[PDB]
Amino acid sequence: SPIEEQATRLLKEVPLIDGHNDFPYMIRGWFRNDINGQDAHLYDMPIGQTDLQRLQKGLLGGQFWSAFVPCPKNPDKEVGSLEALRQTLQQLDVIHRLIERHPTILQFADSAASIWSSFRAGRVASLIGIEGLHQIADSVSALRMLHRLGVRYVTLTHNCHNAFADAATVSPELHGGLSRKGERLIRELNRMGMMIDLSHTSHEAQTQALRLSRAPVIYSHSSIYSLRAHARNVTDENLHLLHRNRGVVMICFLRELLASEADQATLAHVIDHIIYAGTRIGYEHVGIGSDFDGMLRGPDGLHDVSCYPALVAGLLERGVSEEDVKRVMGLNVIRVLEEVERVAAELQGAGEECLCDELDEVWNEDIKEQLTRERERVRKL
Amino acid sequence: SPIEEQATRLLKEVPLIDGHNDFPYMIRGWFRNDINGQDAHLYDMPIGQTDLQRLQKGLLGGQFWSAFVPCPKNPDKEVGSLEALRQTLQQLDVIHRLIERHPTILQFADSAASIWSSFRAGRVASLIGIEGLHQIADSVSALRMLHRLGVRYVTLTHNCHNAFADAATVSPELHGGLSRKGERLIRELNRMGMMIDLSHTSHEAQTQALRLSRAPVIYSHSSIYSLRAHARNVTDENLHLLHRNRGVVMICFLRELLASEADQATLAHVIDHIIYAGTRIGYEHVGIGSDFDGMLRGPDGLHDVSCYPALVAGLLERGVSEEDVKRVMGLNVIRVLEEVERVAAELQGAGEECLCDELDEVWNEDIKEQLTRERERVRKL
Ligand SMILES: [Cl-]
Ligand SMILES: [Cl-]
Ligand code: NI
Ligand code: NI
Ligand code: NI
Ligand code: NI
Repeated sequence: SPIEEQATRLLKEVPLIDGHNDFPYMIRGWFRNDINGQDAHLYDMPIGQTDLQRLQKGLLGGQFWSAFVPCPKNPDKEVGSLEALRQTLQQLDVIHRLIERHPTILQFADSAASIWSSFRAGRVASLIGIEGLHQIADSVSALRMLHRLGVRYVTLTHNCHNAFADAATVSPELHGGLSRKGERLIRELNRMGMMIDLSHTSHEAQTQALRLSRAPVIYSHSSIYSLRAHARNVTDENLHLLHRNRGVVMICFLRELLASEADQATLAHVIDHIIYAGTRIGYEHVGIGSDFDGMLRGPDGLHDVSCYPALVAGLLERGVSEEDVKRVMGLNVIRVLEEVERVAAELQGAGEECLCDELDEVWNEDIKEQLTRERERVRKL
Repeated sequence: SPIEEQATRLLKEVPLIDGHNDFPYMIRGWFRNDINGQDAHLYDMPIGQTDLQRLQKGLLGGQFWSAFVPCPKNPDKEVGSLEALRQTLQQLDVIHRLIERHPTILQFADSAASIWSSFRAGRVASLIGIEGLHQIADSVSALRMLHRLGVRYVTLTHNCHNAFADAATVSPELHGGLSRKGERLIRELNRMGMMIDLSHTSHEAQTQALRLSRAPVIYSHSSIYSLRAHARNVTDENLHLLHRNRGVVMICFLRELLASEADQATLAHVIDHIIYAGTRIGYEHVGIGSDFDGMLRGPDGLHDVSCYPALVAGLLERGVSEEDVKRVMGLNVIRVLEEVERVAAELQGAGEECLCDELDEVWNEDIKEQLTRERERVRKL
């Protein structure tokens, strides 16, 4: 077919960068983060929608691998929050070990330049994101260390309210959008060069974040509200604010978010959602955010990671121009990460002050007086 | 003086690399990790033995900055252990922010090559270590992420027993040296390229670690037992095993470890301890591990970080040859870090399997059967 060869050519010209895949949590469920002597299984998995053979087959250019851990359910809230931080480092560790053990397929990337150099070499550009601010355990210091470990976006919530923002699927509302801490964290996320992700957050939390953010944000895996009304989808109001923010909505393959009856969902619905957003706010603000391995079953035509060439061919079939299809594939999400890094370099270059944690006093006034007296003795030598 | 100009020349030829300084914990005590608009104080501190002006004055070539947090004292042991992990990321964060905010003085280094390139530029080579395995919260995954954040040595204990090894100052003994987990961790530390530190560990834990380790280890801040008997000092038995291991004992300035009466301690005692070790196991296995800012007061002649030229001049005065003085200053600790990296590259290059954590089952057998059934449906398409 001439349309299939056009899709294959496009997939080789520019990287298709997917916004969210929970394959690291499947490794946690199945192998319990023990991948020693499991290459045969990692290439041909007995479960799920992702493995290293099907990842090659679908011609995927890049991937934001999710380092998700569940919302804490412990009665002791201190332990649950701290347990989420330890589990986050376990998931970041298995993502790094997965990339390092398969250097012919996967290559780590943390920037626009590293995505391209990975794509030139024929590798899947492997980026990292965390799915919820419950993962940092109220520590902005920890968040900066997660950035240093290679995390490049942060979903503000999952399916639970935290100290910073409101989740979409939980009622009643706690903060009514962002908290006062959340507003300060937006500045710190812009300063450090962390990409803001607004999937799983409430409509009011999106509206506030889009007006307050100085860098462009993403929806790593969310769909359109007008076509299918759901708390997880993006309203026409927030789509307009995403345009002004210069962000990208990466369309989700979740069957619940594409249609009212889940088993009726298809590839055509995903294309309808991409075209809706591309028509109304332009094709430079739409992306692909599968959420593969965050679901049991996918839509008809997008059952696993090998099906990306069908999506690219489907968009070209509807009359979306090559330049616009390339934008939806990856050029848009590259631009946002590029602009997030430029905004961070500007704010750091202008010596903007970082956000410090609420740290307890460790020394009493007796200890401080001994130390000051001791310093003045050294001055008198 | 001709001996002072000889010391100054040596300090410019090769970097004096100190094994342990707790200036990051002083920033935690004094500023509470909030150094915004505190440059004047960071250059001229009202407390302690370290600041950025005196650091320049002493002509220090490199420094292993301690990311120490105290042993957990909570009745709930789970919270205390997890709290230590969060505090570790806070201390690593303030060390990184300290280095980045003063790029003319400090430059981050994580290898032998990065130490030299930092020293060519006229910067203090800023490395990182953690003072105790209580800091990782029983997570080997976390430890690998600490390595990725720039930690290059790990003290096995502080003043508390942990799941891996016995501390020196605590009785009764728990494991009697290393635990069965501790023995496995030695292999993993050698594999990842993490330098083992045996300061604060019991005599039996040292003996076992020195025989079991495949890479050379250090004592980041410990002194000689024969000259002054203390649980924290190194015995003649362990000094001999350090020679076979090819490690380095970095001599401590703690007044308790140099003499029986603390106020009698001096620079001459530190030189006696260096010469003792250098005479018996050779000068290629001795270093300098001040422990500045881990004490209120230092010895007479080594009151703060500006006093390193007096130590170099003092060694030359006793008749230690220039080549041997250069070894004690930094060449030895560079070699160990170089050999730790070569051993790691060999073991990783020979595909040695990494140590995985005891992770809980998250999915029940019902969830796994749904996933396998779902996979076979996709296979039949
Ligand atoms: Cl699932
Ligand atoms: Cl103190
Ligand atoms: Ni997810
Ligand atoms: Ni999700
Ligand atoms: Ni210390
Ligand atoms: Ni110490």
